[PDB]
Amino acid sequence: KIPRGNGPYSVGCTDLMFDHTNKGTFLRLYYPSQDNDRLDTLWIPNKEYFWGLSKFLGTHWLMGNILRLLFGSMTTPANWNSPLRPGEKYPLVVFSHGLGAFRTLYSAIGIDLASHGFIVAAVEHRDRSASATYYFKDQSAAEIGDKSWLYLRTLKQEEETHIRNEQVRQRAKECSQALSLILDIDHGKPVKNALDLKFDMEQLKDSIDREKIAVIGHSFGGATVIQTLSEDQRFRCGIALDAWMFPLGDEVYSRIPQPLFFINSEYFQYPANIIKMKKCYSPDKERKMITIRGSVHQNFADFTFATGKIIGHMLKLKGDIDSNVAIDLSNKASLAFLQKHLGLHKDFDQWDCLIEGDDENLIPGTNINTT
Ligand SMILES: CN1C(=O)NC(=O)C1(C)C
Ligand SMILES: [Cl-]
Repeated sequence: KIPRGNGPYSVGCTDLMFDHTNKGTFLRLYYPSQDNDRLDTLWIPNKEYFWGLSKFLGTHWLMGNILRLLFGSMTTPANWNSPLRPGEKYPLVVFSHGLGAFRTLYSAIGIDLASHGFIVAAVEHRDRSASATYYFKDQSAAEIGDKSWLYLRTLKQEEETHIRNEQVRQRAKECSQALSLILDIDHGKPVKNALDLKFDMEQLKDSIDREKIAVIGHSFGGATVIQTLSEDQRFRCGIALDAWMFPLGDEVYSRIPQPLFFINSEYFQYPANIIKMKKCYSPDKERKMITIRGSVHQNFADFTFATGKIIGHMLKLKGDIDSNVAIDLSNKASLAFLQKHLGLHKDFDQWDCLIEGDDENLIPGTNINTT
């Protein structure tokens, strides 16, 4: 089981695609809901995502069919298409997924934020970094629901530098476009969802706290955080969850005026990557870094909850730390940071000490020596 949110609000979930093209926005929205009797949200909603996971693993296509049998009926605790909780302006997080992931795989984070009164737009990237994604060739294809699938691109060593940088830049543009879409829906613009779903987007009119915007993301998504901040000053702060820094161009490092929080796993990080994080540091800039003891790269993603403790540890989905323990630390330290740099009037400052890594399961800064 993916955990329920720790906050006071019930959580809804829906999907939005606008426009219907490979250049439009695709996101999964998590939001405070008025109702708690809706069916739970299906975690991985299409067979092609399992085919794509199979390619990311470097296994045969039919392993996809096996992952689908294991995981294809699994839900996540958000009320599917529930009405939005009325009568409150909510801050907004745009969330960026890792390499091989897609929009639905960070629901433990998305639900937890939504239960505390955030609207969360988990983007699906069309840069071929997702295991799989889809869109429609034209208006006719959208109407009849004829999906076109786009699968993970494998790179040669020669393509690594250049293409990862092309992708992080597309990802940042995708974060900015998703923000503009939600802000336009907030400011009442009629948008016909390319997905025929029983959630009226009109509910979202006047529901966004328009200056209370943050960008969060994991791994490739954590580089997307940094690129997005350097390019779009509508985002007021960012949180990079175990950022993979390789995609960034040399130019971005000196160009991030916004507060930025690095939340790291113990076992992922390495000197080349830490040195790049430290290049984001300047005396005028607000920077924080914590490391979760006993944690692995995948502790930030939902697959840390999808298997048993022992198989989990073998597959590197789980660390020595308990997964609910680890994600609670990451989500609570995130909430305190967002409260600080978005100027929220909530009780999230109860977790201020976690930003400083002052907890038995936290390391202040990094365990990585860079000498
Ligand atoms: C770059 N990556 C990412 O974004 N997620 C992952 O698991 C790896 C490390 C492949
Ligand atoms: Cl790891």
